[PDB]
Amino acid sequence: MQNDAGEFVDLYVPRKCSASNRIIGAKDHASIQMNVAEVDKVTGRFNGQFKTYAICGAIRRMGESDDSILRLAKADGIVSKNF
Amino acid sequence: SGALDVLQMKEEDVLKFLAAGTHLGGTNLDFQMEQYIYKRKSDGIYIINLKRTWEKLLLAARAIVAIENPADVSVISSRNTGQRAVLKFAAATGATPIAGRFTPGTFTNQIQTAFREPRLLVVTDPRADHQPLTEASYVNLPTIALCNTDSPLRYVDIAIPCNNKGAHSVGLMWWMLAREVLRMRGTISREHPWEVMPDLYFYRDPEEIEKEEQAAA
Amino acid sequence: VRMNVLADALKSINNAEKRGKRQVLIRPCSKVIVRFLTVMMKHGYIGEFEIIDDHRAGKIVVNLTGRLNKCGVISPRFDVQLKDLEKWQNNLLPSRQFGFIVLTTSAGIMDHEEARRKHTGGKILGFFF
Amino acid sequence: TKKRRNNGRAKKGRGHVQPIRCTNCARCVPKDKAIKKFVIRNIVEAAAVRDISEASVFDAYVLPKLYVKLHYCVSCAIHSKVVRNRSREARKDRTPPPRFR
Amino acid sequence: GKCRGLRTARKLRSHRRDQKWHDKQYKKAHLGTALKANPFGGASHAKGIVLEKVGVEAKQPNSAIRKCVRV
Amino acid sequence: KEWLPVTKLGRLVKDMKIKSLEEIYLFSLPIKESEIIDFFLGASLKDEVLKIMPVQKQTRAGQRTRFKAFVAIGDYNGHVGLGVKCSKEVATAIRGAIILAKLSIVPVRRGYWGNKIGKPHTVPCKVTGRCGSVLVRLIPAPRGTGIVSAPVPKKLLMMAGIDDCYTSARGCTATLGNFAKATFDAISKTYSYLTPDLWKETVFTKSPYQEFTDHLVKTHT
Amino acid sequence: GRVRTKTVKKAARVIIEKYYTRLGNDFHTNKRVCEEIAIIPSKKLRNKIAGYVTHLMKRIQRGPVRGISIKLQEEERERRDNYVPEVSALDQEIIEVDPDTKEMLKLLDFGSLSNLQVTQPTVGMNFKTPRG
Amino acid sequence: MRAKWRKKRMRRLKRKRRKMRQRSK
RNA sequence: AGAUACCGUCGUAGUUCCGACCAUAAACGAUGCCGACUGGCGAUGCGGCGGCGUUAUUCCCAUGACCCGCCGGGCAGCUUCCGGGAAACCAAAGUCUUUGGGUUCCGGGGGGAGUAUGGUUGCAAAGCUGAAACUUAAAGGAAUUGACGGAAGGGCACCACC
Repeated sequence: MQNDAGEFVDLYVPRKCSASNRIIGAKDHASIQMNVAEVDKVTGRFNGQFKTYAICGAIRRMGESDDSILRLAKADGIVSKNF
Repeated sequence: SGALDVLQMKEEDVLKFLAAGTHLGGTNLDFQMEQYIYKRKSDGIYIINLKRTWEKLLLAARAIVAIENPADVSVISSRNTGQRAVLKFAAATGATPIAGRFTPGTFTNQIQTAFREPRLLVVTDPRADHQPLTEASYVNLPTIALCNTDSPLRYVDIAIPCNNKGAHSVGLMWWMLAREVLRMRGTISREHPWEVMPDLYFYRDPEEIEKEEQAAA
Repeated sequence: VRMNVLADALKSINNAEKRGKRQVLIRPCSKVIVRFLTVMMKHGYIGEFEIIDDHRAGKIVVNLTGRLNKCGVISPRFDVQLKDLEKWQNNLLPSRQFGFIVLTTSAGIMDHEEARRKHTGGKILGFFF
Repeated sequence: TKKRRNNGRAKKGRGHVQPIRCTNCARCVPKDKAIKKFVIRNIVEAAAVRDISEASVFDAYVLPKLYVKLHYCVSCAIHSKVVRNRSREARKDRTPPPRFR
Repeated sequence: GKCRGLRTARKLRSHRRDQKWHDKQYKKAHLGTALKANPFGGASHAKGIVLEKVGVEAKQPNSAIRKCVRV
Repeated sequence: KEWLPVTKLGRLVKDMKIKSLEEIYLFSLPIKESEIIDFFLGASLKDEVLKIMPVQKQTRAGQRTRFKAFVAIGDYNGHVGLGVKCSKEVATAIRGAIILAKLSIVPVRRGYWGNKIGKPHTVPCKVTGRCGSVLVRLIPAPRGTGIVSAPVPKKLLMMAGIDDCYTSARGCTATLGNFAKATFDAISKTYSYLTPDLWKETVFTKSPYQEFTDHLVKTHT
Repeated sequence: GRVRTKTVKKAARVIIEKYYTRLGNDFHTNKRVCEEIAIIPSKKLRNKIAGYVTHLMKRIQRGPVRGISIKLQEEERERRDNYVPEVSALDQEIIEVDPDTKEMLKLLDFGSLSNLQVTQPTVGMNFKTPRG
Repeated sequence: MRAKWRKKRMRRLKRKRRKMRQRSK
C-alpha cells in the first residue's frame, strides 16, 4: 500500500492464488507453492529454474486444484496444447 | 512435455499401457475425471485417454525433480497392490516410502517419532489413502495421486488418470514415473531403455508367490 | 415473476464470482445492464464481456476476474441529491478509498465520483467493490 | 428436536394414507408407518417335519408353507423385539439386517 | 422491512403504527388504563394519611417482617 | 534453558536463516513451536489475561471444575494473537494459553481514513468477524478518534496497533469467549480482503523451505 | 483366566527379536536362556515370559507373525521382493484390444501397429447389477 | 395439566357463564 | 387401598347413505407465494428424442416388454468445508453488517388469556374479532456431562438368587 508521499507502508504483501486471484491468507495452511520444472527441449534434462504456481486452499478443498494446475501448464506451454 | 518430441510417449510405452490395461477405467465416472476419458464403451467401461495420461505423467514428474532434496518427498500406499511398487520407487529415486497403516498424525504431531515433514506427497489411490490427503491440508503439501475414473479429487493437486485396480497396472506407472524422474535429472540415457524391468514393481499374490517356487525348484 | 432485471444480472455474476467461475452467463440483456457492466469494466473489476444478440432479449457472457468483492443492486431506485450522496457512500461502500456507487443521471449512467464532477445527481442503481 | 427426517414414515407426497390395524393390539397405524413383517414358514419345523413325512400316503410330498403378513405398531414391534433403538448415526442406515439363516 | 416499494409509505407507516401496540412499554404509556390504575396519576410523589401500621412478610428464603403503613 | 528445535521451520529460525516473521506469513506456513515468535517479537510483545472462566462437568461424585483462561497477546504494532486453554489449575491454564496465543498471532493490515498522510491508523475496510452468535464489525475512523468499542475488544485492538476504529456488535456479547474470538476473526480478515491496491500480479518468491534446502541436510536430521 | 499381560508379552517379543537363534522350542532350556539375556526380578515372570516365547515358536515355524523382526524371514521377504521373471507380463503379441479402443489410438499417431489383435464387442448392454 | 383439558375445562365454564347471564336478560 | 380407568362381556348415540349445517385439527414439511442464481451421484414417475441387441404379432417394418443414453418437471434419496445456522440440521433454512428481486400474512419476556366485554356468524355446539387490572425474573430453544429408567443389549457377585 502507498501513501501520498509515495511510500510502501504495509509490512508485507500477501500471495494471490494463481487460479482464483484470491489473496491466500496468512493462516491458509491448505495452500500450496508447487514448482513445475521446465526442461530444455534438445537434451531433455533439468535446467534449474522453475515455473512456480500457488493454489488457494479453497479450490483444493473443492476439487479444481488439478484442473487449475493443468490450465496453468497450458498457458505457459508446459503441457502440450494438443493434450 | 509440450510439443517437445523428446518427451512424447514412444511406441514401446503404449504397448506397455495396453498390455497392463491402464487405459481401461472404472464402471462409473467422477465428474472431475471427465477431462481425461475418451469414451464409455459398451459393457459399461470407460477408456482413459492415454495421450492425456502421458501428459499428466510427465507433468507430475516435473514437480518431483523440481524438489532439490530427493528425500523429502513421501511416497505412500495402504492398499496391498501398491506397497511393493512404492518401496522400489523410493529406492530408485531416493524418497522415503510409507507402506500401509498410515498412522494419523505423522504430519501434524511433533512428539511423534514418525513425524515427517515432506515437500510433496504422491499417492496410489485417493480413496484408499484418504487419510494422508487430509493431513496434506493442515500443512502446505502439494499432492499427486494415481487417480481412476471414480477417484475423488479432494485435496489432489495433480492427478494421473490411470487404472489403480490391477496389480499389473499400478506397478507400471510406478515404473513409468521412475524412468522420467530419473530421466530429467541425469541418471539414465533416453536412447537405450531402462535396465529395470516393469515386472519388478508388480504386486505378487501370496498364491503366485509359492506357485512359481516349484516352477523354480 | 422477474420484476427487476438488473437485480437478476448482478446476483448471478456475484454468485459466480464467489464460486470462482471464469465467465458467467446472464439470461436477459437490457440497455441498463450493458451500461452498468461498462462502469465496472472501466474500473478493472470485470473482464471483457460479450453480448449474444439474438432476436430476443439477448444474453451476455461476462469474463470474470478475481477482483470483484460484491456488486449489489439497490432496489427501488431511490432519488439521490448531491447533499445526501455522501451519506449513501458512507453506509454502502466499504471504505473511502475504493468502491463505487453506480447511479443514473440525465447525463447518463456513471459512478458517484463522475456524478461529483458533472455536479448532478439522479436515481441510484447499485454499487460494486 | 426433529428425530427422523422422514418423520418415521414413508409418506412423502400424499397428505393422507389409509390406516391398518396392528396384529398384536388393534392399533390404527398409517400403512406406511407400520413395521411390516412378511413371514414364510412351513406348517411344521423340525419335530413334526420328519415323522409327518413317512406318515404321508404320498411319499415325497412337499409340505405347504404358511404365508402371513404381520403389521406391527411401533410399541408392539419394539416390545416384541422385532426392532430396537439404534444410535443417532445408526438410525440413518436403512438396509435390512443380514440374511443367512 | 418486507415490502420495499417506492410508494409503499402508507403501507409501511400504518404497519409500525399498528405493530407498536404489541410493545409492552409503549402500550401502557399510550392508554389510560395504566394511568388510571396508577394511584399517583402520573405524579412523582403524593401526600396521604397513614391510618394503620402493617407488617408485611417476605417471600423467598429471604425471610423477615417488612414494616409498612397503609396510606 | 536453551531451546532445541523440532519442526524443520524451527531449525532455520535458530540459524538466523529466516529474516523476519512475515515470510512465514507469506507462505502460510503453520508455526507449531511457540519459541519461534519470541525470537522475532519477544521483547516489545506484551500479554493480557482477559477472563478466568470456571467451567464444570458433572460426575457421580460432585462437580469436576477446571479453569479456562483467555489470553490476548501481541506487541502494539501490527501483530496480535489470542489463545484459550482449559486446565484444572488456573496457573497452569494461563501459562498454557500464552503458549497457544503466540502460535496464533496474525498480521493486521492497518489503513488510512480518506487522506493517506503519515502512518496508518485505522482498519483498511469494513471487515467483520463472527464466532457463535456474536457479530462484531470494524469501521475505519479518522485520526485522533480512539477505539470506540466495548472494553473487551478494545484491548485486542490496542494490542493490534490500531488506534482509531468504530465498532458495532450484534448478538450475545456477554460471552467473552465468542466476543473475543469474533474480533480476532475480524482482525484476521484485514489481510484476506482484496483491495484494488492489491491488484498487481504476485511475483513469487522462492519458499524459505526450498531456498534453504541445503541447510536442512548439512547439520541435523 | 490365564491371559498374559502386556509386560509379559512385551518382554517376550523383545528377546525373540534379539535372540531368535539362542532360544529354542522346549520350555526348559529357553527358560534358562532368559535369566542370562534379561534380568528378571521374580521367578514366576521368568516362567511367565519363557512360557510365551515357547508359544511364539510354533507360531513362527508355521509362518510369520505380524509384530516381530526376525532377520531370517524378512530376508525371505526381500528375496521375494526383487524376483524378476525371465519374460515380461507386458511382452505380449496377443494383446486383446477391443474395436472401440484403437480409434483412440488411431486418434493418435500410434494408430496402426503390428502386434495388436482386435476382438469382437460383446453385443447387448448388460453391465449393471439388478436394483434392490 | 394438558392444554386440551384446560380448553375443555374452560369451555365448560364459559358455557356455564352464558347461562347464568342469560337468565338475567 | 379405592378404578366411577387400563383388561373382559354386553351395548345406546354414532359409524353407512341422501339432503342441509358446522369451518375447526400436531389441517405438519411445525418451513407463504412468484422469479433468478449457486456442487455432484445413483435411482424413480410421466412425456418426448436417440441407440447395439433380446423377446412377442409372425410375415417383417411398425408397435409392445426389456437393455443404453439424452431432454423437460415431478415426489424423493445419497454425498460434501457451497454457504448458512444457537446448534440440531438445511442444495435450502444458501446467495444477510459485503445488510435492498417483488409481494401478502404475522411475532415483541412469562403468566392473566384466546379470558372478560362489545360486535358478528350458527339450530346448537361453537367460530371469527379480542383487551385490561393484576402477577412474575424468569419461562423457553439446541447441545454437553452425569444421575436415573417398572428401556434395550452384553457381563458380574452366595454382603444376589438357584
